[PDB]
Amino acid sequence: YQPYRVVVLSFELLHAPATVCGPKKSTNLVKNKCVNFNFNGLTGTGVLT
Amino acid sequence: ISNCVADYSVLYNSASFSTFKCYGVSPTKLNDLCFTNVYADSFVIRGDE
Amino acid sequence: VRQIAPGQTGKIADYNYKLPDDFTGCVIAWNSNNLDSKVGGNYNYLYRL
Amino acid sequence: GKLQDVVNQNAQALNTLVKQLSSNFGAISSVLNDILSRLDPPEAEVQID
Repeated sequence: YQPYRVVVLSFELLHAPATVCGPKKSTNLVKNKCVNFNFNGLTGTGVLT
Repeated sequence: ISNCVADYSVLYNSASFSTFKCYGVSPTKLNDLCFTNVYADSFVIRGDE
Repeated sequence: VRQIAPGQTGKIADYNYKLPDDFTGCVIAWNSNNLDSKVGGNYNYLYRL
Repeated sequence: GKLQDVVNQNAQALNTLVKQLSSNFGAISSVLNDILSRLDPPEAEVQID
């Protein structure tokens, strides 16, 4: 019966450009060589052209 | 909460929470995702609910 | 106590005691207030941040 | 028509195979890459299956 503080967070991950992000460890891009991607949470592998 | 950078790492160790259940997304990895929309609803209710 | 299980977060679950998700065993917890707590205060047991 | 329906059947059976990657099959996200980004291995393994 004690009162408890309750909070919820709705991380709406709809298909839209990023507006809120966490800590930034961003680097510069490289061309014509496969790398690991973390573009606003989009992970993958491929070359940049 | 939008158009700003959120550092969730400090919030995890800031204090202790009675019930911390994460649905859909793992908690430790929120630092490396970008959310297009984030809301928040905080209040106090009892414990048997 | 409730986060002494494989696949959770927190200082106890990540900074203090980590568990593998392939348990073949049990966790056994019991209450020892009358023994571990002395009248006045017990500070001999430590934890990290 | 005899030689073209063979080509159409092969193309139709190959096009439908590719479109199967855009279905969740009961998972949170159709694409497998983002699941590993925001889900712990104990829970991602349940939904990747």
